[PDB]
Amino acid sequence: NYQPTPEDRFTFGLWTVGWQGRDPFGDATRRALDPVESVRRLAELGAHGVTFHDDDLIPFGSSDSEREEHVKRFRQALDDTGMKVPMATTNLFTHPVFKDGGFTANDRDVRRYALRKTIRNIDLAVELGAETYVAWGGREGAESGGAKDVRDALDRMKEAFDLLGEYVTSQGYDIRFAIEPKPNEPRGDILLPTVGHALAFIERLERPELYGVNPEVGHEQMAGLNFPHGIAQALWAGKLFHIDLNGQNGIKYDQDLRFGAGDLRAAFWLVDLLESAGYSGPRHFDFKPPRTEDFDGVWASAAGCMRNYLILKERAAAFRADPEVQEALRASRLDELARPTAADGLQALLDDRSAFEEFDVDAAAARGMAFERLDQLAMDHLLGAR
Amino acid sequence: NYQPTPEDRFTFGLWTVGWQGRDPFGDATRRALDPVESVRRLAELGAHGVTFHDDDLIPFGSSDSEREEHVKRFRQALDDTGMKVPMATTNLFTHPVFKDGGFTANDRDVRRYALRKTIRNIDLAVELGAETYVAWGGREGAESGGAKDVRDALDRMKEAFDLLGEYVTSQGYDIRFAIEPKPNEPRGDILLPTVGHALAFIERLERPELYGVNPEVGHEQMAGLNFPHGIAQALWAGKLFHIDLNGQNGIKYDQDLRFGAGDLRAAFWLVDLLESAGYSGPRHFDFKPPRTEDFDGVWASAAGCMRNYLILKERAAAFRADPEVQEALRASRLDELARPTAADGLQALLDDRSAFEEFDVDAAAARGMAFERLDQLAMDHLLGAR
Amino acid sequence: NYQPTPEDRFTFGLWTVGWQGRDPFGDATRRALDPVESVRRLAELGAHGVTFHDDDLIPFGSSDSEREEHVKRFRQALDDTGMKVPMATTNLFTHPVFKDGGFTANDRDVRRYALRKTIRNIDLAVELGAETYVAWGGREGAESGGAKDVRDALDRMKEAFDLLGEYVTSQGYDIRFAIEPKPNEPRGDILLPTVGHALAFIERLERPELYGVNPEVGHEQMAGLNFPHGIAQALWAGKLFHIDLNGQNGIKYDQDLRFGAGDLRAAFWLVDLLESAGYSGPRHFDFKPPRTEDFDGVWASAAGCMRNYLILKERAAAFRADPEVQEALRASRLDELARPTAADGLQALLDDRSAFEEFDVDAAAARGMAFERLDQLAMDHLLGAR
Amino acid sequence: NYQPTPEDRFTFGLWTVGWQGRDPFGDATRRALDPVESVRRLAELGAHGVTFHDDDLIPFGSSDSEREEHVKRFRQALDDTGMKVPMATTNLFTHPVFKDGGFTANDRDVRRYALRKTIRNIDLAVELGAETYVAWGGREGAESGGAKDVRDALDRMKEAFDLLGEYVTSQGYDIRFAIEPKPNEPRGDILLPTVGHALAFIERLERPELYGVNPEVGHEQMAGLNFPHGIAQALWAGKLFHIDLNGQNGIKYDQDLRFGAGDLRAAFWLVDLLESAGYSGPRHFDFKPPRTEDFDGVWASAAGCMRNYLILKERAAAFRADPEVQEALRASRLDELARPTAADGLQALLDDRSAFEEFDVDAAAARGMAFERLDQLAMDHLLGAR
Ligand SMILES: [Mg+2]
Ligand SMILES: [Mg+2]
Ligand SMILES: [Mg+2]
Ligand SMILES: [Mg+2]
Ligand SMILES: [Mg+2]
Ligand SMILES: [Mg+2]
Ligand SMILES: [Mg+2]
Ligand SMILES: [Mg+2]
Repeated sequence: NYQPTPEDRFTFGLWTVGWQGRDPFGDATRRALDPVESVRRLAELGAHGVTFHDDDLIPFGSSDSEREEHVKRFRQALDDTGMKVPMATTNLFTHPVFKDGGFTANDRDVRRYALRKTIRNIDLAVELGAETYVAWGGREGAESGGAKDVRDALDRMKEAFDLLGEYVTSQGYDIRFAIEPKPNEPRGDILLPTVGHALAFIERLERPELYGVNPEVGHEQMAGLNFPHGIAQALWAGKLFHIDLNGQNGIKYDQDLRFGAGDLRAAFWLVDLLESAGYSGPRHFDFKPPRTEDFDGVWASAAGCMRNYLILKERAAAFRADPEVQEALRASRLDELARPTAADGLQALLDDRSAFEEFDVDAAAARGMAFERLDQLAMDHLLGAR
Repeated sequence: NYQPTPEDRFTFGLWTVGWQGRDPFGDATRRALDPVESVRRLAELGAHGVTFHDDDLIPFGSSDSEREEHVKRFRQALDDTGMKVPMATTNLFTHPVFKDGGFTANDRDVRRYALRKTIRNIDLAVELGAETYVAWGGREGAESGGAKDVRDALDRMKEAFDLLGEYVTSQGYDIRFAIEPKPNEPRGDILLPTVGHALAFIERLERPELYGVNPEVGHEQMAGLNFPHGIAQALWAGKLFHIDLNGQNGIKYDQDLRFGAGDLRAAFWLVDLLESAGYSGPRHFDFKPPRTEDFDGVWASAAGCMRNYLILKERAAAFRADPEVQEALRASRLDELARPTAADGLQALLDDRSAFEEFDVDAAAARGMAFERLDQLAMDHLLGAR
Repeated sequence: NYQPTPEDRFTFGLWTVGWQGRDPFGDATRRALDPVESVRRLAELGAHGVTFHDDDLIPFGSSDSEREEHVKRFRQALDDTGMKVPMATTNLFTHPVFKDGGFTANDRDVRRYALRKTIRNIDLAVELGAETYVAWGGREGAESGGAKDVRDALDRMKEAFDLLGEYVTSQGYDIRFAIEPKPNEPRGDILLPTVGHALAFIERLERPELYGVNPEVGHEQMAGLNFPHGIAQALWAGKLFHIDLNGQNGIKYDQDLRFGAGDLRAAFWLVDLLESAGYSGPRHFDFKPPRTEDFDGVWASAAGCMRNYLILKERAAAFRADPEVQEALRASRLDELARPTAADGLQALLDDRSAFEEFDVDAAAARGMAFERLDQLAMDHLLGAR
Repeated sequence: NYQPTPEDRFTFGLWTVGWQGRDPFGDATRRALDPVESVRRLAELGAHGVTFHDDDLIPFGSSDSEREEHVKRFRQALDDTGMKVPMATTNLFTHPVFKDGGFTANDRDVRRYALRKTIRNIDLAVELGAETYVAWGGREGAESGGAKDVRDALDRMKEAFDLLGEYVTSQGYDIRFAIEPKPNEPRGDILLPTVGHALAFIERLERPELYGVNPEVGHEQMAGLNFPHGIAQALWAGKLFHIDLNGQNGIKYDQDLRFGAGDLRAAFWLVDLLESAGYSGPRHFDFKPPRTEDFDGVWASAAGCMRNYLILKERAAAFRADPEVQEALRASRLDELARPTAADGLQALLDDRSAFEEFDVDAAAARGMAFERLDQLAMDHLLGAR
């Protein structure tokens, strides 16, 4: 009954179910989880794999001998369970040294340290089989206007990503990069604040084919943007390498609710789009079980992420298969939207008197779009009323 | 006393001072202005020029003989005053035929009509000397998820802009295009909702060098974004072709307040950036005198736009010239941000033990950034307390 | 099949289905509806009744003879259909004379005119059988700080409502007033911007028992507030006299989508609360069929409002009746929330060593709240997955 | 030069300058401050006094002997410096036991513990001379709809505040309560989310004269509301007992910037209102020096709070004293707003044919309000351009 299997490609960060509940105003409400026990419990729930920051897996400051022991234990749990590691990332935000950023810190020696910390984890990610390496520049930004010259900061950001691309190509690694945007928090404003800004920045890198985006549901909604629309533009550009699924109730702090919570209808249209477009990457959940919960509530919340995806997948598929919906899509001229405006070319358009001189503007204006009937059919399908 | 001259390149849309005050809940409070009298009054205030939609200058449905008479009267007022016309645009949003968009309307015949209406005004813009042609896709979007397949819509949007680029290059016109983003209103969500989304889309056009952005202060702030940061990314990409200046109080309907109203400190950092970066284009005001005002209040509001720019220009210049500010910029390491992270290259970085193995992470973390002293110096300069 | 009947008490404003589609950027897309034909069509759909502004029913400036004819035609349509008129209101926002407000306009003669226009429609409302008279102060507010002394404005607002209460009590009318809050639009900020501000203001009126609130879904969500929470506080205070149902996608212009659109889960919790608390007033829809629609889409949208309420009513009732949900409510201690904290009194609490000196704070902190399992049960019920 | 003195009544929470910089994504960047050294440094800066949570001053779990020692050291620093303690409050949010709230936790034993923890600190506050006791219900709320029955929660909230009022009156204490609203964070939605909701709730308490509000600049702006307008309604109701001053850049996480940062023009209108209305309470700063700063930046940020208040005070006073501004206020009819609408009474209004039958609605509509000239005079004064 809406039961996930590893074939559904559901993945979770170690930092999600492992979040101890420490927020800006309160201490942790849960003990720390051993990464090995997280891998085991997620495998029992039907997950496909896990993801990690370097500092989730190897405590900061560990010696190279303790580091090998932490990786050894982790790799044994992966072999014991069949879990994969499709993505990894770097923590360039927790340690106080990163208080003004990593790649765009004003201090040059911090920027060089940030790059070396990243490169070391790229080696580990490749060793564990990760295909995508995510960068979330959570500290790249400012609280005040004079603290950061943004043109210089973008130069430094481009320099850092170009160097990472030079590193992976010189090593022969088969891994790609995905930039994860966020508009604000913990900085007052964060550089590359939306999917669009990240897509535009990638086109100025030396090797743009190596970079895509890792959009997160809640982050685009923190700017009041339509997340399915932003995902469509990422897919249109061929840049949706990875995705972070969760829930968010509007414009406020980053809630990281379980997927399906927050904006339910946006979750429906998101799943409809991902499945229609044939997205084949991981369905990754970047969420936080609320700090009200004990460990039983943690695993219930994680199970809820996958359950809600599978319910929405079923409802979206029934919606698209419904002959009455297919009729309504034609009534609203979705078929005409897919046809070229002027495949006959510019000169034919200019000579076409039916396109302007003899166009009946009042008759075209009187045509209703029938969008409300279509949207109520979508509502009926979502609610199981049809 | 903070008096503008045409050398300041202040420009106004005919639709700004000519706004009659009709909002979603109320009738017009002011009579219509003759475009000729708007040109005269703006010239008296010290403006450099005006901009127009086709339908601002030539009433919709006019015959080709009435059309020549409207252009004739307008051109005579420009000659009488010395006013320029640096930018023009198309109205693809007022007439009911555009209720589902122009370039991305679901109906193909509307899309072809939208292109023909645009091409006709491009010819007129070139005749009047405009160097930039703006596109604001105010109706390109949706209120519901199934009404618009966004990948198909982006195909149609790219097709339309590619055809416009083919037209201007085949005619030999010396004009460039600027896309004006807006996140919402009048559609529930608008395609290309921010500067970033517009910049990313331009890189997929056939002739990207012909297209840039026309960002508007209030529109990026309707998504809660930092407008100076977005302008910096546009300048970094070489794409700031034009700009719309106004004011907005946060995330709500598009207010189009006079420039300097709304977020005053963002206006200060904006002017600082435009002047430091040597932006040489028009300082265009897309604002609406509130409908509480009579015609005396209209011209007072327009004068206020230019006055506030010139006051902020003076304060920003004093800020940057202050030796104590220059000292504080070095104390916050703005100078180090401008220097390459690794001009020595990747291999040198990997072999540099001071960048990781021997990096003193606690000593670097203890360095304060001194951002608050710098920001209070900026506040003191803005308020004239220094 | 989810078919409304007049017993469901669904009502619609004449201005809702009659909205012609004129928005800040576009002309009307639909012809005007005769109020008589709106009454007939809504009755066919299963509505209980209609509501009106004075100017919806009697065009502004009508003579007293044309006024009687408009009322006569309307009353005949009500008799022909069985439709009721449970609520009426005044248009104090469309005419330019109200550009700075009605009750709080700076000009005293406008304030007196606003009161006389209101009193005249109260007489008509009582004649048609209305039990609630709504006030939406859409023009009471400001775009700038010095334009309105808010303490003086609140004095004038209290003066106006006190005079209306003196009028209805001296006439012996059995009608009550409901204030409808909105945070902004069309003014930059509107006085009494939320349910809370309106509730607080009512307690300073001379006869507070005559006044309550008419909250609107989308308006509280324009401030990012939780609409079900605000309704609960209104019910707690005994002040929910009326309600406006619609949909809104977050913090932006007032969309007035059909009910069920926008925040679907908030609509579910709203219906759960209204039905559990025994709200017996009208279920009024203040919505706008999008201007993309023709008249067939108008009535489809109106039918969708009622359909979605009835589906959500069914899902909320199944949720509350589910024994497993009742078990989960006890697991989350909703039962303990309903019990007094200290029915034993202050002195008993102070002497109770188990409340502080001997309270085991670590054992209580370790109790999980089980909120996520409860919320997934609510999701399963909403989606019909259970 | 804009130098504060204790006569300016500037106060700071111990938790403000003492914030160690630990945010949801990062560790502390500053060592803990001894409360004694904070008192000394603030006195040197010109502060009037300090405020505290119980747990700021006495570490949680301290024995009654360590508790007396912490109070002794604190009282000696107050005597050494002349600093006052005008306000105190309870920490009912940091410890995990409060994860579902204090006064409205679902668990009854937690609610009783929360009351006992509060009462103990009220005794201490009275001993230190505090006149106001603040309650910020940061954990009172929910992330999901079924977790909290809000009517039951408001019953529990009223019960708790009624018991506190019974306690202070039975002890003969001369102290009043102030509720501090916040719309969200750390809970998904917080009960009593705005000034208005708090004002309305106070009117249902048994002894309403004992309770007022402690509004915070940034918190009302997290709902996109106009903070000066909300303060005016609090003053109108006679309920502004205390105020929290800081800065916030729009709708996002609670930034707690130094006062004057964020919305500068709202800070100007706030100071204008507080000084015009004769607010005599403490000017309290609830702010966080950004975690980018070292201890030198902490004290620079604190000094900036007071400096910006004094600059804005000077500019607001010059604005109101300017004869040209006084002329413009009369031109905009601010004088008429202060005069009663109908001091002649209801019957005189009904018989006044100039108020309706013979009112010239077109002549009144044509009057411009002259708000834009007034607002540019306010801008000129704020910027020192006049
Ligand atoms: Mg997030
Ligand atoms: Mg993420
Ligand atoms: Mg605008
Ligand atoms: Mg514009
Ligand atoms: Mg509305
Ligand atoms: Mg309404
Ligand atoms: Mg705060
Ligand atoms: Mg506070």
